[PDB]
Amino acid sequence: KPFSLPILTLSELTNSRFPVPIDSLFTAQNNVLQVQCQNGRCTLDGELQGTTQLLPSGICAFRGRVTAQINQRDRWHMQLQNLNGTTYDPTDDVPAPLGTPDFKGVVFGMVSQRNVGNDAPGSTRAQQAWVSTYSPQFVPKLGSVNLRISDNDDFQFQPTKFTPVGVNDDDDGHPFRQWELPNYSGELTLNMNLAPPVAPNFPGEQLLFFRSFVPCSGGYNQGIIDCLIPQEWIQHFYQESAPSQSDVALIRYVNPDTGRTLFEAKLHRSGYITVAHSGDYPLVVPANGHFRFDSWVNQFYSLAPM
Amino acid sequence: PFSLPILTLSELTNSRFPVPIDSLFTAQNNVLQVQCQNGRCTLDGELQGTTQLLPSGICAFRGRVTAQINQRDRWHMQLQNLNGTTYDPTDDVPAPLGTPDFKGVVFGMVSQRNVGNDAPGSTRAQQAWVSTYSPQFVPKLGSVNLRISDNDDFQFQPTKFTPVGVNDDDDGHPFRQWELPNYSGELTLNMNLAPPVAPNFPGEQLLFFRSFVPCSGGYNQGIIDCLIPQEWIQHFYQESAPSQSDVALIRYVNPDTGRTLFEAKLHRSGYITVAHSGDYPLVVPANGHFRFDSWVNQFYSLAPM
Repeated sequence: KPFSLPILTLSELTNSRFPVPIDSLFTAQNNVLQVQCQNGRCTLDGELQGTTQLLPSGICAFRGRVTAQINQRDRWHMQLQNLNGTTYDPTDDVPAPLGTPDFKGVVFGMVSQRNVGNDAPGSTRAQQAWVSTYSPQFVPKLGSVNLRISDNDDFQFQPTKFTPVGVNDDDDGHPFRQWELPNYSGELTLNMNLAPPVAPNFPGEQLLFFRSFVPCSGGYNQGIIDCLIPQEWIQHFYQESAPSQSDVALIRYVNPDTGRTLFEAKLHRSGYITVAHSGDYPLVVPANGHFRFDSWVNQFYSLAPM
Repeated sequence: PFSLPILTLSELTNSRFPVPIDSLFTAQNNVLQVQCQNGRCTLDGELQGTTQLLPSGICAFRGRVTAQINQRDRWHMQLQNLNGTTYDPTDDVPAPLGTPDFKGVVFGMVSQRNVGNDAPGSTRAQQAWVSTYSPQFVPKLGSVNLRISDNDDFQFQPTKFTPVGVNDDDDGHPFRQWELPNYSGELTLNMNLAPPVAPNFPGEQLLFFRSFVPCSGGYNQGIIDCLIPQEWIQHFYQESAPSQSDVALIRYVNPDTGRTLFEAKLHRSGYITVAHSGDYPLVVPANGHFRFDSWVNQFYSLAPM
């Protein structure tokens, strides 16, 4: 079963860590700080890892029921279900329900409700809401998160969905940090079942990211969210489940009109890309360009500089 | 060879609104025409109507807010293509790709990020609504007007609309999923439309992939039905497998037990028919999915569903 990539331009790709299109490619200087995102994690033979699930509309979304309120800024207690509406099992071998945000910050969007049972069944409402992943009530692994909402008088103990729109720094200092994992079980607890950290370990190699500039709700944050591989690749590997023949798939970024290769990169078995380059660099590439699978190589392959 | 992706209903996205599929539904043939413009794709991978590839593009807008008017639909948004490129109104499409294909109100959020001289990089976001009944809803001409919640915190800057749900308007403009809006002005016909779809065989009805999308008040069920899910569209676009006949016979299978539950006709132009009479929400096991069986033709006689 031969390995392959979907043929898609950057504007035809979705960020696997936030539900927006990809804007550009970026390679980052290797620093001390570790890359360990939990969404957008998938092996080349199609094993989803961390909190990764298949739907763009599941990324940083929540589903469940609002069951209580507390006298705290994170006021409304949302008891979570899996995004498909099935019962969430906290003893499952995942860091958190699939789709949970994998960064520290505030996700802003909207909550919507639709009543079931005895109390005005079928009645609906929606409003602006925020989820702080710094909150001591952000404990999705245990089965709940607390919401901040704009109108505390129009919100009921009913089935609720959170739809994400963007991110921001909190307004009491706590900054948006895309590479800092939240505490999925709250303060004084350690995360479990994590997709492993990723780093280049070949001299002169750096990670290559698919970058999006997501919306923000005030101030000057650039909204940068970088993912290892786009959601469409994850979807493709899941379908194909092609066995991986070595630790590294050599891939070429090609211009399909002119037919030429623009640069090459290493796509590692565990689902991330490295290139031979030194320094932060937003890539300058033609809009019609896309990656294509060349061959199976190994860790020691020496990339042409990019 | 032609094929379908292997995905359960909870692993599929509605091609007409960016939410998961909840269920399958077959509808009684009525007089009203089914002619949706999102979620349109041939089996050999030709996207039609206002269809584009990204779930996050469905019912989204991108552009620049350039003026306001003393009307309920106050803020004039000049549209770009969803990738940020310049929208060309003379292109052979009904409207910019991703434009909503129903009459009603789409609610969600607008967000801005300044460029140029005036506080570049400054951002803001809030609740907003797009009425597709509005006389200022003219996406084919290159603009729509937005209703927003805070008229004092909104600038003439690059803007994105992110949809969350739908609703009936007030004052007698209901949410009608099968009524196309006027993509240009009142009194102008829509152009370059994906064609109407209907069963042509006696005893056959359309089969839909159904979602119950969020609503922002009242009792509307939020029903949005699509012909084929977004993942199938994405798959046909990739494969571009030449279609060998007008109809692909597909079987809904339970992969655990291995048995076929029913069969259906997947037509070349990208819609499904089944042999059934009456509105019926299907009750099928959660692990079920369609699989391609063979190329047949229009005259194939389906086993009753």
